[PDB]
Amino acid sequence: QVQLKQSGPGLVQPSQSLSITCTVSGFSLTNYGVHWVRQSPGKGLEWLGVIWSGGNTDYNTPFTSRLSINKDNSKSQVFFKMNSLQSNDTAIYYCARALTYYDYEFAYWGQGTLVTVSAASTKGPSVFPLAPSSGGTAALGCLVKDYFPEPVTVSWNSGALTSGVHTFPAVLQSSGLYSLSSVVTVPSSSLGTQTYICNVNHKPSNTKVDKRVEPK
Amino acid sequence: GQFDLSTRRLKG
Amino acid sequence: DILLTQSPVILSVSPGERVSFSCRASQSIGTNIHWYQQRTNGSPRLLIKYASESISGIPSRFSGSGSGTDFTLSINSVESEDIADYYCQQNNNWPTTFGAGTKLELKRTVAAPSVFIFPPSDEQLKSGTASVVCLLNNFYPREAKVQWKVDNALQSGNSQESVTEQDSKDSTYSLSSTLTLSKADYEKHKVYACEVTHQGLSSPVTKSFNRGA
Repeated sequence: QVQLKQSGPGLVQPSQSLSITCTVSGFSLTNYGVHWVRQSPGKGLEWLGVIWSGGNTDYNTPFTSRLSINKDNSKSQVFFKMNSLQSNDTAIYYCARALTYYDYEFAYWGQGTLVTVSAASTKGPSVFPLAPSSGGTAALGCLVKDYFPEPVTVSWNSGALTSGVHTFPAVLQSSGLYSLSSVVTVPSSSLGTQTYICNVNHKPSNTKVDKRVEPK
Repeated sequence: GQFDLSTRRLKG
Repeated sequence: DILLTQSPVILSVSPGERVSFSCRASQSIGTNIHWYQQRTNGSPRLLIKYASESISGIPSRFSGSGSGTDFTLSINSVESEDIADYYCQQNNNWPTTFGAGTKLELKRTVAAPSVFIFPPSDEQLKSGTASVVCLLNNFYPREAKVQWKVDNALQSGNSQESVTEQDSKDSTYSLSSTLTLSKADYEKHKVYACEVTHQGLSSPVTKSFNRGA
């Protein structure tokens, strides 16, 4: 069907430029316009601009100077580029398509790209087990500690395990590095029969870790 | 009232 | 630019009840308004187009009405899966603008948390830091107290809490309190306990371990 997939999340140094690629499928870029929207803590949902079927571009007023949108119809790719980023440009960026070729009712969205504007350095996380040791139900999880920037993705058993999974929001430590736990409750009788692995992925540092969690 | 990047939800 | 004002900031209802979301415009925009849903860690989902028109795949319990400056999104019977934020968008006037959004919370019966405590792993101790974790699982309402004690010494300032958004199935919350100590400090003590206080508990619940069993 109709899909929009964006490039991975990333760190951007202050005053530097942001670059996101939207790869679409289920339709041709020559038939539909592609819009760009961001979502920030300070401004909320904000329409940035659009590239139309014929290649024309419109940019929202406060972005006309630092925004630039190009595309490759053959490769089905839209290229987003914004210059001289500051702290308040930290947001989640989306590419989106409307219901019809000329409109603005955004029926299809990309998964979003979390952009962090910071001078700090990218750092992969360390993953430690939360080993189980009430009433036939045991709890276990993974501690994902000391990474930057957000986000990190955690799944269980390659996606096969979802029931009872809680992945907590990341919290900022005094070191300026993030940390989170991801838990899951399982039958205790399965602890000897089943294997439980948290699949941790930190795209910005290309850190990819599978952590096996066993009772101590 | 503000958008939280960590959860993509409104918080305060 | 058209200013879109959504009210209230937060809406709290029970399942089965009705709910209206208000979106007011700084000037007339006819019926050029669209509505969106945003679930936890998700992208916006188009609910209604042009004030009242239906969208493919959206449950019939969603509907919209209004024209001019006053618009309303409605859910005739809320389900737990409706837990999300809701935004409005105008496109009568360039550039298109969005409202600040309304949060939808669900009420439910009181549910006491299940508490679990996790000692630091031997793998972590090699780095010179100890993270003790306390898990409060599937509870309601959101308010909870976690009190850390190390050899009856009250811990303060050295813990952090994180709370999930409401679950889409049982409408509950889960909490994690993480106590962070140096390896030296952790090895210098024995009894580690977290005491949990919640409305669903008639008494504070304590989960403890002794270092190295």
